[PDB]
Amino acid sequence: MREIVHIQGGQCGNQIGAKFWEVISDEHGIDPTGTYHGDSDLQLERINVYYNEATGGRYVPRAILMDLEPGTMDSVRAGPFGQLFRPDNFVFGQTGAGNNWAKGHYTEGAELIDSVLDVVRKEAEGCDCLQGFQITHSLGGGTGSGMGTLLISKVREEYPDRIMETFSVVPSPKVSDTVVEPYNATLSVHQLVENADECMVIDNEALYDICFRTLKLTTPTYGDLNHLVSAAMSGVTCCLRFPGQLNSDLRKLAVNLIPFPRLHFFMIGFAPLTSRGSQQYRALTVPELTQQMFDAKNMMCAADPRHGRYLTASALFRGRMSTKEVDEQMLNVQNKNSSYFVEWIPNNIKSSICDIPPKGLKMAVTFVGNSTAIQEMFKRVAEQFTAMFRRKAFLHWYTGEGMDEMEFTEAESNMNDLVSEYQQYQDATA
Amino acid sequence: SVQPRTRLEREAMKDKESIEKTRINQRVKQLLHNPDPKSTLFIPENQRFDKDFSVFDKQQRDQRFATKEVALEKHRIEALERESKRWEQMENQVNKEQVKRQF
Amino acid sequence: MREVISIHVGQGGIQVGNACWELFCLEHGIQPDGQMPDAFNTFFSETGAGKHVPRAVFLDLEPTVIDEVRTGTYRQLFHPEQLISGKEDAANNFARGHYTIGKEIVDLCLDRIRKLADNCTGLQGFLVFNSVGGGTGSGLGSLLLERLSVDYGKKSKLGFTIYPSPQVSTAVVEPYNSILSTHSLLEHTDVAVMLDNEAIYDICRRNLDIERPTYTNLNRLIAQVISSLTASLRFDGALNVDITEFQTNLVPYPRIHFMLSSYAPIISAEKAYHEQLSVAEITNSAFEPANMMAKCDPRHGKYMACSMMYRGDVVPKDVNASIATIKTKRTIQFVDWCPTGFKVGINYQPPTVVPGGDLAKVMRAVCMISNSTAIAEVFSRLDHKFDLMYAKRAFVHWYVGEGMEEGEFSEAREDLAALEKDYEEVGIET
Amino acid sequence: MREVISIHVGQGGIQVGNACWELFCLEHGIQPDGQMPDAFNTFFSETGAGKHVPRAVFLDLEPTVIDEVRTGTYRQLFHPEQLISGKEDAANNFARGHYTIGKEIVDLCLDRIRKLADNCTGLQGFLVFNSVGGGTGSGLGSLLLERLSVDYGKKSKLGFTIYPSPQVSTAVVEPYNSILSTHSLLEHTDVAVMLDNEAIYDICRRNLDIERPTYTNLNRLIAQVISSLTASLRFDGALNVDITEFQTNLVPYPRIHFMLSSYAPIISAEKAYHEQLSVAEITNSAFEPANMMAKCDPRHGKYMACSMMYRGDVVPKDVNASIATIKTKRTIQFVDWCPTGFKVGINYQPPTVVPGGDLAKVMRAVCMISNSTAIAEVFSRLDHKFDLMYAKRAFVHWYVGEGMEEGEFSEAREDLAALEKDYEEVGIET
Ligand SMILES: Nc1nc2c(ncn2[C@@H]2O[C@H](COP(=O)(O)OP(=O)(O)OP(=O)(O)O)[C@@H](O)[C@H]2O)c(=O)[nH]1
Ligand SMILES: Nc1nc2c(ncn2[C@@H]2O[C@H](COP(=O)(O)OP(=O)(O)OP(=O)(O)O)[C@@H](O)[C@H]2O)c(=O)[nH]1
Ligand SMILES: Nc1nc2c(ncn2[C@@H]2O[C@H](COP(=O)(O)OP(=O)(O)O)[C@@H](O)[C@H]2O)c(=O)[nH]1
Ligand SMILES: [Mg+2]
Ligand SMILES: [Mg+2]
Repeated sequence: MREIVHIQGGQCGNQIGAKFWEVISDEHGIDPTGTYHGDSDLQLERINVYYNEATGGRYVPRAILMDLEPGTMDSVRAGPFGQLFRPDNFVFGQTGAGNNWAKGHYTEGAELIDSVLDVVRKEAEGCDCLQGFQITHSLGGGTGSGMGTLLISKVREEYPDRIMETFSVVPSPKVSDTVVEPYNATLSVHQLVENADECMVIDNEALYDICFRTLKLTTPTYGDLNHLVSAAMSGVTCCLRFPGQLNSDLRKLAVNLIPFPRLHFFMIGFAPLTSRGSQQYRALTVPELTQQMFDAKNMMCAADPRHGRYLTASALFRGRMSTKEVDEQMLNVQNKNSSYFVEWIPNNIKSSICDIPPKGLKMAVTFVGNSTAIQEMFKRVAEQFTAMFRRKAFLHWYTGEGMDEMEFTEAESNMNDLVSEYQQYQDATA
Repeated sequence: SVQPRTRLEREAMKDKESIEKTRINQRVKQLLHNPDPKSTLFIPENQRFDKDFSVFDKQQRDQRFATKEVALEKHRIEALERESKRWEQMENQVNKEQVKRQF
Repeated sequence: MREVISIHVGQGGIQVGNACWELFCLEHGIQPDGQMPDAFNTFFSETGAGKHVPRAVFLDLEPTVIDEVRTGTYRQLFHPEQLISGKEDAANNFARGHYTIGKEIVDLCLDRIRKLADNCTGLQGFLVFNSVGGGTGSGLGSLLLERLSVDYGKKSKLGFTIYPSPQVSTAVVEPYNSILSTHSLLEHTDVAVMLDNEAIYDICRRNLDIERPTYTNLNRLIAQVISSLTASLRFDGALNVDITEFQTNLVPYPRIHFMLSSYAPIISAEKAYHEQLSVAEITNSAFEPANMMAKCDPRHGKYMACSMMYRGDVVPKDVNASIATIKTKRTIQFVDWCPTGFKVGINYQPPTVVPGGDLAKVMRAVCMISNSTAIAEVFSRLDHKFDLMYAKRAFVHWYVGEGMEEGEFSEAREDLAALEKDYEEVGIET
Repeated sequence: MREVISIHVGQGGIQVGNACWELFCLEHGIQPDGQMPDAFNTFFSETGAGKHVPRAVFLDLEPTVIDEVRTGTYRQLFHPEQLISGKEDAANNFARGHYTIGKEIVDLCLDRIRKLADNCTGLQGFLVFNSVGGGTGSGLGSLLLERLSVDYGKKSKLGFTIYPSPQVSTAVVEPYNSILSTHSLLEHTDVAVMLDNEAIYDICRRNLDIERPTYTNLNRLIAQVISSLTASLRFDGALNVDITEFQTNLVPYPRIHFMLSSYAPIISAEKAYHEQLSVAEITNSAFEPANMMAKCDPRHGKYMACSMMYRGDVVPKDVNASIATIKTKRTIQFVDWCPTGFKVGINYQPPTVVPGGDLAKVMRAVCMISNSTAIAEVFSRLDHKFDLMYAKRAFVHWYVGEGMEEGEFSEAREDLAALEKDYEEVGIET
């Protein structure tokens, strides 16, 4: 019951899913052949959340994979746990977008999306009670940031009451791999605010910083960043698949973390994270988890959370632990940092406890906090956008496929209005 | 994995002009009924009479599927080999740090 | 399901095509006979049983080079009737190969192009090679580009033209046809890469330590650059780049698409292994002005956008740590309206070595394609050379008597003046 | 993570660099081929697998010495393209190597310096060696120091210059360029050490009992002094000293940084073991005026500060018990405004012996770097020699015709007069 379907688009989203599904399968004891080989009874009670049942007793994820080029899905199939995905759900084009948002949203993405919407509708109509959808995509690419966001609007138009999740990677100015990143980032943020019920920003720069400083491993690769993102993704829905002292589905988090409908851009972080050589030194206790959870360097975004004030915060503890300690520590982390918490909403931290810890760990915490410090990312994105747009650089590529500069002006104005009205509440006082 | 041996193995380089030296050193037709055995076109006379696309296609289709299956197992193994080396190297790094400290 | 077709016209084009086609056959394990003793599909096609046929066509009006090709070791590889050959050479006269003898040959080439294109299903685009300072090369390249631009339309075409050196020259009349061909391909080619011989001679002399190079050594380096550019289409990589993802990242405006390339490392086996060839030092060497593949000084102008490809065991974090260092340096400055200008690609396959060649085997390499404002100097000096002889109308009778009109020379001069004004207008800060 | 770069310019500089680089390779166990059959990092760099590359660069305009280096046993050690060589010698003319031929070579040297510096992460400073009484040595040393002082700024540079002897001389024009180079490095070098040949000849004759010494015997002693100075950076010690901890202890004022060195013990194996070589007797021998490494009498002036390094099994209490004895003696008097003037360093690694050399193996050694007021005599005698020929303007035409102005000789004379007045002003008691 109350299950969700998985939809991913683009190369970055496909690579994120290729590790997210591996993590989920390892958590539920599903072999790469789809056969259950788990140890505990609880591993099968709520498997309908992510997995479907077919004849022969094997399980198949309800994931939908889409891209405008076939290479990435032809590569993910040969990887481990690549056989679980149903071949029918693979939809792809023969041309690609070339990191051009217009091509992936107006000319090419519009004709292809009917086929993927057909299978999306097939998956949603069938399921017992829908909880919602979760979306993984990147804002630094053309086909992803175009087709995914148009699909968001199409899904929202047909299921207005369901919940919608988006895990979005925004292009940081530090590690830049594409010159046309500001254009399709700014165009995508315009559409994303209007339809997504929840959005979670993730930055490659913050992932590299975490890998270099906390884990202290010499050579980070995309596999480590994907593993961290996958652990963070799994931590959110853990209590929906396992029993606990205070169950809290996604809708309950939506109620408690979004004060106003347009303020739904969160930054997350996962604890504990320790190096291989120091994993024996540390002792896992609730104070040790909560001190690392609110650490500024532990956030999955380069945004500095002590440059603003938290509107609200959430924590999803895992493992068996006493609730009194959790509540007193949450109170203590809020009394010692009163300057960084907005004062006109008292008791702005939500907590939840799940009795099933991750495989290999005795305690774990997932942190989701809505803070005013996120304005800095939109500020720098808009700064680069307005630095590049004033000369109409690279504009002809977009304008040759039916798009105009008016949609750029409206997007810039709406993004600046969002930036302004997000900080409006930072200076608000009672 | 880019790799080279020891200094001794290369043994050509201490102010070599051999490379310069090497450059100096260089200073009623009947072809319709008779397609070549190598060519695709040639169907044996003895087999000229199997008349079923059905059976033949099914066997051919089965073979065409199988090659892809073995290929998939092999390419995935190569993927596994890069990753295994990286996992091993990180573990190795910890052991090594440990080794120097013990030394 | 991704394909590309390479066009070779003229003596220089055929001699660099030979150079790239030893390298591709060696890199995909195909013997010179064409027989192997799923990545080949980008450049080759399967015949059903046995040999592979290149997706390339060789053009020339003068039969000597084609006859040399059809008797060498590669006689069995190419299809016998795609090596189109003429009888009479254009003899460095541009008007000949555009109005007199090229028209009767161009139809066969277009028929061959159609016959090759109907086989491909995922055609990415075309590649073309032609030495600009010759009659048949420039004229037939212009005519083929003009026919293809209307037969196919939006398909992408890439041109690896070899402009004459600043002072070193083999002919005496090459500025005329160079200017005319630049006129022709200015409005007809999506990408043009600079390849003059003097810079590559200096590269060979300084790094490879060869004091008597021949054309083969130059063509091998060009072949390596081509292989590095197209590796991402036929090998698995952590950060892929497609051909169609260029005009969205390197071409700010439709007129400006001339850029100059560089490659690193270039080193011989006698002293290659004594140094570690880290990613930082190779990416520093690639940006050195003395390692430009065209004899232009980047210190004399701004950068617009840099697209640079890696291959081997490089890790993205090391790439970011080196892009930061380059942004730090005060001798390299980017244009004002471009905050980030780097597009990064990472591939896993190390560069392959050709036996008996110059380059050694290494695990890391970098190839950069950079668009800069300093390129206007070659246009200015070619224009100055053209004006000196056009003042007295020298050598014009060799062109007027081959069907070309008198006024055709002036409008090419006007288009070059327009291009030079445009390059100055773009490079000024706001 | 601590590094230092040594610069060798001129024939004397290269011939002493060879002397120090046999010693370092022998001391760190590296074979002449560069292959070992974590202390090396100060002078060397790891290439990833196998050989080590020195952090040194050799400069000369006259190719004979470099060609001798590139064919000896150490041909495989140095990187082939850091042995920068010219074509035409300066021929003892200072104006040549500062204005005519050195300018075209200095750019390559600066590029090499940058390429070596980007590799180091903890760069302590630079070392430079140059015989002062020569054209290319003095001129290029001056130009390199002047370029480095502005390219890097506050990084420390140490100069081991070899001034001419009081009466013994090889050239006839060396006072001119000696005075000019002293002018140049007076305001540009942080430390300058005196090294004239006559004193070391007397040391060899008296102690080593060699009646026919050559330059190699002198250079080996200089190499031993360098090794003793830099031992504290690469070996464990009870009382460490860094290079940056000098201008705070030996340099009372920015102008005064010329000091003279001494070493002890110096003894041959034929009679070394007959005596116990206690710390007291070696520290007494080090302060003997006849064992100064520069031909100056310390009895003619006050001491300002003494920095003296030990290595071996010496115990600090024995060092203190010997510093007290020296303070007791009436023939050694310190300046009034300096109550304590000794800086002591203790290291555990005994000095290493070079096979076939002069010095024997001992367990204790002492190297002193002492700043004294008596150094003004060498300046006075060089000034007197300069004035004799500058009165009649002899040999000036060889300098005016190489681009140098007429007045450039006078201001060096004025700066020497200022230095001599400053040395007199400092040495008077309050
Ligand atoms: N890089 C490179 N350039 C070449 C080579 N061969 C010729 N060129 C250049 O080509 C220019 C002249 O054009 P060519 O290619 O030789 O002759 P063409 O293009 O066939 O034109 P025609 O003279 O009519 O036959 C010369 O200025 C050369 O610089 C080559 O092998 N490598
Ligand atoms: N201690 C020592 N001094 C040397 C040695 N070789 C030369 N000198 C001194 O250097 C002075 C002259 O400068 P050189 O180093 O010989 O020549 P240079 O510095 O290269 O200048 P050029 O004459 O232009 O080549 C002489 O007066 C010598 O005293 C040496 O091997 N050891
Ligand atoms: N975490 C992670 N990020 C990736 C990976 N591959 C690419 N990216 C990011 O995705 C961005 C490029 O997105 P792109 O591939 O063009 O998206 P597309 O246009 O939808 O295919 C780069 O800036 C990378 O930082 C990966 O394997 N893992
Ligand atoms: Mg020709
Ligand atoms: Mg000399």
